[PDB]
Amino acid sequence: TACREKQYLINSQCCSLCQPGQKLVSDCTEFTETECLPCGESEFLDTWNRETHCHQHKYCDPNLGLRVQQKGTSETDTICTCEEGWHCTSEACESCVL
Amino acid sequence: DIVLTQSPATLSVTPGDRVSLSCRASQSISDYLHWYQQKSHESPRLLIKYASHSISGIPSRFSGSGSGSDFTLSINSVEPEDVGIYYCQHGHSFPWTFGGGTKLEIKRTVAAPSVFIFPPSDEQLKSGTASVVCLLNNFYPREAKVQWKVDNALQSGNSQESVTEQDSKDSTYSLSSTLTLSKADYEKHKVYACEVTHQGLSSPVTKSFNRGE
Amino acid sequence: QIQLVQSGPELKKPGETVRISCKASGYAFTTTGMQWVQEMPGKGLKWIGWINTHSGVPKYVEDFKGRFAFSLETSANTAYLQISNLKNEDTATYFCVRSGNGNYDLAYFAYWGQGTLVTVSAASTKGPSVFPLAPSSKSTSGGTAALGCLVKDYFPEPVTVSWNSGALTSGVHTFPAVLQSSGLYSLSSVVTVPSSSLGTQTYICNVNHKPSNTKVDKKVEPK
Repeated sequence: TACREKQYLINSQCCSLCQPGQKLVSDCTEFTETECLPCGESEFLDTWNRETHCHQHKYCDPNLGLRVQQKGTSETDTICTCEEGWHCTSEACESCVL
Repeated sequence: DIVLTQSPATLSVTPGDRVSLSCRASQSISDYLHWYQQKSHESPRLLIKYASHSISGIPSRFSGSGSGSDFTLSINSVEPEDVGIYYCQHGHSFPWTFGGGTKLEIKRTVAAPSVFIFPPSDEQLKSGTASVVCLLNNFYPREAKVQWKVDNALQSGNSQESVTEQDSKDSTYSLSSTLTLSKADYEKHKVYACEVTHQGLSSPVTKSFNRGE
Repeated sequence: QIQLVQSGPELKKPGETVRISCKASGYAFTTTGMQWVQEMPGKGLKWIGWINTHSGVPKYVEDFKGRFAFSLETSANTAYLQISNLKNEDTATYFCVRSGNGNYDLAYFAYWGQGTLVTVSAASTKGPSVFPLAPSSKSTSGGTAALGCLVKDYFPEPVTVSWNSGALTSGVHTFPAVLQSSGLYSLSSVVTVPSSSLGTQTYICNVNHKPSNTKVDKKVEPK
């Protein structure tokens, strides 16, 4: 049993998690550490994860008038800015208004 | 459901060449793309994981590239063994789909078939059926013509051909044509011949036998 | 290393059932979830879905759901797949697959089984008749003597043809089978040896038709 945090992945034994930006590809063995490969194009993971697939970045729909503040990394999502003429509807940032 | 379009459908290549087998998805599948090699009479073999990542045991030649919608499996220095069907398969959302396959055909110099004629067995005959076999061993290209003749009579529509796959060593095909008769029809004639007509042949080859000799 | 051994080839009449086994070895059976693939004669590959080798909970791909079903015997390191109310469209080769190393999704199939061919037919099994395709001794093409076996009138596919109990390997050509009018199959296995050996070396073809429990050994032989 047991398992130290940010490592805690336990299945017969204690494996480590994936650093944010990496996703799981193979479990660990009695004598092999976890797999983890870095998140693909358009994808990210901000957690020490035991996840198969990363998530797609936020988008920022221009049909709703959204710019991009920070183009997301494999570690952080895309920071969704609002139009350079329009104010954001709610504390970052789904609907935009005048 | 994702659609993995593998074009070209087939690709004839000489050895030593650089090769680039393509795969294009309907949606963007990010980096969730995998490559499989399936040789004849063998299960598939995983070559590439997550578009670019190398598999333990896969020859150095194979390497993959790509992101989102367009991906490419590249064979650096195509070998005669690399003759097979190549599949791409995704991971980015249930269910998982494979692709077309791109049949890789190794190119080689002309080669003439070795021709052989086999009379029907002592025992196959005690049954009541006569099967006469014509073997065309190790040749190139695949296209070849076999005509059977019984007492110089041109036989038509009583023989079946089956061709092998391209050899993993010498890039050649092989064929078996089998003329089938009643034991009665067999015993009623004497000269059995197959006339092979290949590009590697200057003049058609006619291997034959006379029954009861 | 890690190995996936499957069940023998089956033949079933339409509307019946069939179960294919898969015996995983070389790893901890419960650590890695088992998956299944369907290879269509000639055509492409379709992922049937997967099973959790720990919870036993399966995820089936929609088309396959309802007729196909994953079952496992942990104690034996054997996963199964049983096809209910067999349709003619189900005549295919079935593969059990593994990898990655977890009991999750993971689309990369690093380990494959040998395949299990299921034949859906109203026809019954017929054992092959093996016949010698005798060598000439006198007639030599490329300085080589050709000899073989005729694996006549058998059903269903497939047949295992080896030479000299696996010893003779190169220069062998086991042809693709041909289904005749009679509804039965027939193929020939040929091997090109040097003409000198026709006296000294004794050649044997080992034929095996698992669906009719037929195992034959013909002695080839010239004249």
